Amino acid sequence: IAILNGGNSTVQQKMLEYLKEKKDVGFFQSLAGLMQSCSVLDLNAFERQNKAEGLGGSGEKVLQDDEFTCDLFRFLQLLCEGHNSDFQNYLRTQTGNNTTVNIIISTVDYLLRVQESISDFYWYYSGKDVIDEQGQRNF
Amino acid sequence: SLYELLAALIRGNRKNCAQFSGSLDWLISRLERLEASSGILEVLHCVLVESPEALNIIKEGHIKSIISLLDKHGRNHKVLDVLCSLCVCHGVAVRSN
Amino acid sequence: ILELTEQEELLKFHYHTLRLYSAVCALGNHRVAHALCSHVDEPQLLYAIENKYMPGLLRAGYYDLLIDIHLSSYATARLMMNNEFIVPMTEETKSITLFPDGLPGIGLSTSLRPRMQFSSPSFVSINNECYQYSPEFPLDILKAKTIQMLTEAVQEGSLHARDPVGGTTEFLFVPLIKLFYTLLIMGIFHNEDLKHILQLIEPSGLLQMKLPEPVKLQMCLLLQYLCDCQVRHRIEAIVAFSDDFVAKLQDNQRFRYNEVMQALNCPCPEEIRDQLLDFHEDLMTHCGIELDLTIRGRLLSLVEKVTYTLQQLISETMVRWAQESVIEDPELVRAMFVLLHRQYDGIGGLVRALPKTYTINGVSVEDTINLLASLGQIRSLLSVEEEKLMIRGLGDIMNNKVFYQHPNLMRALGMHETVMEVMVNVLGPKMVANCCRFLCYFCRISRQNQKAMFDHLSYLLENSSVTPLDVAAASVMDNNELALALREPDLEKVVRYLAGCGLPVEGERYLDFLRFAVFCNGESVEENANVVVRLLIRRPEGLLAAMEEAIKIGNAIMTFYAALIDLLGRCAPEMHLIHAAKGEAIRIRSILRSLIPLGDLVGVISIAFQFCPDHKAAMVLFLDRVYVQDFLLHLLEVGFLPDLRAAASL
Amino acid sequence: LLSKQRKRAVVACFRMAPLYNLPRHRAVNLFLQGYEKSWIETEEHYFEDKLIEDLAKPRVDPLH
Amino acid sequence: IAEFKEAFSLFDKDGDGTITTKELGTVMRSLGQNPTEAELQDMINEVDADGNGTIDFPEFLTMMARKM
Amino acid sequence: GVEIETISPGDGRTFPKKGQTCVVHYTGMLQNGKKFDSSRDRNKPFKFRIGKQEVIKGFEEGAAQMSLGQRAKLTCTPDVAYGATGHPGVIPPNATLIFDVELLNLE
Ligand SMILES: [Ca+2]
Ligand SMILES: [Ca+2]
Repeated sequence: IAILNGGNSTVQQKMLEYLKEKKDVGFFQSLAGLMQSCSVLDLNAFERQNKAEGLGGSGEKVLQDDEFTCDLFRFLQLLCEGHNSDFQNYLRTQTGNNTTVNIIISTVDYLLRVQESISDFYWYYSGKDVIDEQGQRNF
Repeated sequence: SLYELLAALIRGNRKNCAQFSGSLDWLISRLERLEASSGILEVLHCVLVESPEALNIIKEGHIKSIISLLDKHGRNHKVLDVLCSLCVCHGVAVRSN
Repeated sequence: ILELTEQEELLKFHYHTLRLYSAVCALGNHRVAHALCSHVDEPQLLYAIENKYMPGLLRAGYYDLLIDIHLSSYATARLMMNNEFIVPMTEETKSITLFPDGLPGIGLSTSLRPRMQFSSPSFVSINNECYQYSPEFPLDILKAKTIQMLTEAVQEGSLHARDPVGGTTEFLFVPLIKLFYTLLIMGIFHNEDLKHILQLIEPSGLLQMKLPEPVKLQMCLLLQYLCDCQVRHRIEAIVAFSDDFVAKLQDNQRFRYNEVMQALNCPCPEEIRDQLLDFHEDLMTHCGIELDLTIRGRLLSLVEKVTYTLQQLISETMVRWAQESVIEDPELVRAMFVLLHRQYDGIGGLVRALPKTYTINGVSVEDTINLLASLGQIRSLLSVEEEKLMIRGLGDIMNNKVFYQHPNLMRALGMHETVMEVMVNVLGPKMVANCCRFLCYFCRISRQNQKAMFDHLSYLLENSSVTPLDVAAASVMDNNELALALREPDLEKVVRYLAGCGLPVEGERYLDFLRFAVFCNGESVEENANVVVRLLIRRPEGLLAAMEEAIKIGNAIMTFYAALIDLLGRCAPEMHLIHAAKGEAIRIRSILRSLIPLGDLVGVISIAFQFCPDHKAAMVLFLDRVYVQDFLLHLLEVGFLPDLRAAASL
Repeated sequence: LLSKQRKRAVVACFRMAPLYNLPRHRAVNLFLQGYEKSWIETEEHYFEDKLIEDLAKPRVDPLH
Repeated sequence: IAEFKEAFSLFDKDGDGTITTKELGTVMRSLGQNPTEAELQDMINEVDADGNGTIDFPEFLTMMARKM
Repeated sequence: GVEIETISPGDGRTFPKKGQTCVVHYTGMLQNGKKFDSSRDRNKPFKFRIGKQEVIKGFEEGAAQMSLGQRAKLTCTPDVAYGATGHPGVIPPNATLIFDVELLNLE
């Protein structure tokens, strides 16, 4: 992200042609492989540590270190800034190699997992209605 | 040249040297043909650098053969580093041998 | 030998023999090292060192042979303990000057650095009596030769001769520096020679010369050890400062923090509970506010002093060698910048040292030496009837006086990972049970040590043989936090092993492991309880009918089902309104008792009037938690009557 | 009120009167253990932009 | 002086010379404090310096002599 | 019993008496003169008590026969020596060893 932090374009030119000449289906394969689970705020692990600290460091619950994931989708956003309409097409269809991985489909399936992860977290929470930090920080 | 072909097919995979349990003493028995042994020797050297499993296969009766291989041929340093590779595996060394 | 410089067949064949001598005596074959010196007789190697007409192949072999005959056994031994930095609290350690107003040639060096034990290479009937460490030679004569070698070779090699001994400059410099490298590590070259040898290198020139490729790679390893000795001096600097600081801070706060406690009344409103807390948290509370008393002038002075010369030129000389001399050898450039990162980040190396070290007292320095030797024994033994030394090593660890006193130290040594590596190294077996018996002893000594063993259960269960499974259940026995930290998917692998017992006996161990997985305190958890019994619908495994069939009919099946009831007896919902006034915790009360219509008088009466106290006492907890005062009277005298009759039947 | 007020001193007498009192070994250790999370995390770390700009000083550059 | 033995007997009910965490948790729930198992294991091992796990009577009496 | 050729005589009458540790100097080669040991080479005097049975018995029986200052040649029978195994790595099966032994002091 540090190279692309200004929404750079010459480097955006560089990654596309490097993906064209030395065509690497393993890269997008390793993207969705990274992207596969990658985080879920999963309230089952939330319940136990409340009971654990209720009757006995901490903080390792939250989507299993989701700070990595905030960097990954930042890297995906900074890979298509400036509306690189070739490259925005390229992340969809990827017509270089023999096989292809549509990451644009997969990134819908990330937040769909996240939306299901956050909605029931309210639905567990919808009756207690007074907020501690552990609700606030994990939100 | 046949041994030269087979010497190629071991240096790539860790599988193929691991697929050479029973051929080992078979090759050491064929080693006493004593006319084409250098082709057999590059074969048996290359398997020994790529499988730590194959080191535990070879026992003393094969070793005394290889020592007497130095007798029949005299002074061949290709034989000599085979014993050095028989000493140390990829990282480790066996105290028994 | 000097004739061989054109006898290239006999040159090369003797070279590969010289490989083979250096081959077989590797990683400390100390009996074979005593065998080889009869053929080599190291005063021959002294003549092999000095002769400036030996070929370069014979030179590099002979210098390498001199190391791994005599030195590499100790050299790798002190190479292992170069990441421990433990120290005693004695007065000479207390009275180090700690600072310049800088030299890497530190005089004191009061760390542990284990012993120098050699043995004579005699040929008398002490065969399995000396047998253990190393041959020896007058190494003090040798270090005189090296300075005689190096100072001559620098001032002669300065003019860039076309001679030098192996023809090239590579055979000239590399075996000397490598010999100097290992000899520096072994606690030789006291500071009269360090100041002499740095006059050959630093003066503050040898590194300023033009050099070939692998020689600076040797120098790269040489520079790192000076930086390493810079590090251990700083830890030895910080520990004596920790002596009087704690001696102040224990008297200053804790007595005067108690002074307002005596002058208060006895209530604990705010001021008592703020530092009366957990001990490490009390130290975290006491030290946490110093970076925002009368003592904090001592801290802020010293952090400026343990800010931190060599750091100038080392940060220069990597930039030189990259600039004019574009490099091959990816080993070298990897070796280069890790110095350069460590030079511009000296604190980050000091980060990764402080959770590795400790300070002990002078009485405990005895029991550490053999312990560090036996820990050094195992790490040497890691590279391989081979394990006969290991069990005597492991039993020596179990019978150490100062082993129980500091359970953090074995965690600080990381030795549990070392022993667990052997378990991976063994299992692709009599040393199995000698290993795990240490481990089940190892988790049980303290609390956060048991936390350290917790992080391996995903691997640990996979090798259930009959014990390895003893370790996993021992790592969860009491800590309810570690009970809650355990998750579901490994228990799928647990009950998969139970489905394999549809042929049995060996399900007796998984159920005891699950008995430690749900109860753990004197009162069960419910999160581990619900998930396993929902799996035990999916798998089935007359029950009370065939229970009496084992009473007459190899005594394992009556013990086998005796745990299965005890598993269910632990995973009751509760015995309260925790059980009663709740939701769906009573739903498991149905699905449990639905599979068991009662019939339990087989377990109650038929054994108890004669294998007795195991099955029926486990049957007690099932009726007690899962299951009116007619039954408070119905089952009576069934068990109490033989307890009354056979009481004096001893 | 008398018997329960003295008990509240015995409530706290565990947590209060032993406070790093006996062991000088654990005291000097947990100082260092406390010293790690407190004083080490500093900001001598603006060398990096000087470091990389010390690398691009030329062939192939040392950064390259 | 014997009232210190009375306060020691207020915990000890099984009668073996050691105070386990169940007794201190019992009197602590009878008073009104709701300690966690971390705090209860702390205070039940805040006496523990030898490492037997529980609270003995000599350390309790010198603790009573050390506070007041 | 075991064969001894006296190389040069010392004092004759002060043999190494039982209960003394013999500060000696020695070397050693094979039957063919293949050298394999020298206490002079390591610049170190070997020391051993008579009756302690820490040296091999042929060397002790040869050492008892000599005298103070006397140096001698110990041509030992290999079967009184290490024997059929030899030294497992040094001395071959059943080869006659030739020492040049030389006494310096006692205890
Ligand atoms: Ca008790
Ligand atoms: Ca006690």
